Amino acid sequence: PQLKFAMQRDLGIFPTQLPQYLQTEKLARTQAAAIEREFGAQFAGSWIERNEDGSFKLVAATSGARKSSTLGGVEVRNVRYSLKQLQSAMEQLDAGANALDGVQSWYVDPRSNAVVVKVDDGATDAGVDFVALSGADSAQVRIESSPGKL
Amino acid sequence: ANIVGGIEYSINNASLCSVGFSVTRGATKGFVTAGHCGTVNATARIGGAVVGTFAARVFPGNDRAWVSLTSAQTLLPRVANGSSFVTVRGSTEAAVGAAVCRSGRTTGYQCGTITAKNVTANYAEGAVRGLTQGNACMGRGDSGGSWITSAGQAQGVASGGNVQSNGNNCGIPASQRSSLFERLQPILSQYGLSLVTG
Ligand SMILES: *S(=O)(=O)c1ccc(CCN)cc1
Repeated sequence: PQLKFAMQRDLGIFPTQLPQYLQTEKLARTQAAAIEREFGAQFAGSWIERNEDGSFKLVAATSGARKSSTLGGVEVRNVRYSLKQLQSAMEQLDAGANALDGVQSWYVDPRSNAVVVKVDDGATDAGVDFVALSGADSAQVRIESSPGKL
Repeated sequence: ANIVGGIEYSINNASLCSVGFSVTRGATKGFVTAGHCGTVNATARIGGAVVGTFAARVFPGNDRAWVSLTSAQTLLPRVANGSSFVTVRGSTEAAVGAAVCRSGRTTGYQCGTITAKNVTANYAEGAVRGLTQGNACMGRGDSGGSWITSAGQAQGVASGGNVQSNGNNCGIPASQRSSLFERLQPILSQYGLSLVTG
């Protein structure tokens, strides 16, 4: 009820769109492990995504050639790097920081098939030096400017 | 006092934070919140009255803590939302892209979606790993506050974010927000706590 207002106000989810969204949220939860099991070593993550028309969908990425899934309701997206590859780059970044003015945060981002390094507006250079010293493959990492400060 | 997620509490009469969730450790009452909110033994007050003390905390590295309360406190399975509240039904973690909302004494009840998991934040005090990022806005004071789904599944407690000079990131589009929270289950597991549900 009072949550519907917030959902419509902050997420643009109108009452009639609630059921389909909920069905997708549940599907993402119930099928997560099954999707990972199916894509094997080439698994590249899964997430709930909103379509331009307002509907929601479950997307699963793979670094393989697979173009479909045995489980229904799953859109397969072909990407370059596997989750394992991105996770390795992520660990390198953690290690680099463990031994960073301007760098806000970093994380594996399956939706963009890359490890994201957020930096304060105007600190991209700091992000560049960080990635370089970390020894992370620059092709697997993407620097993104972020307003404000952590 | 009534222990509800999202309400304000003070630490050592010096700083402010928001209650995460009512929990129990056997017969002991308590609530989880952010580690950066207080050091072990720090005194927690609600409405000016002492309600408990920080029993344990980890920050940086992680950003978690729980306050052991006096038997007089009233634990409720809720998270504040305006004049009403959201009932806490469980702690099932939602997927990336799932709609989630947070409650705190500064910005109140705000919603967005989970945008990333296992995030390492470069906080001034030191890095904190394993955080979840969402795009609901937040502000100074909301820290330690509840993050929960629409169906009442507790997700975690507010850890930090890219706030602006005004103290919050509600002034920028959700697409540019980095609102981070510490996952709930690892806190419950590390301290042997059970989430109060309804
Ligand atoms: S708290 O976890 O909500 C939070 C909010 C704002 C700050 C300042 C960040 N520069 C820290 C923590």
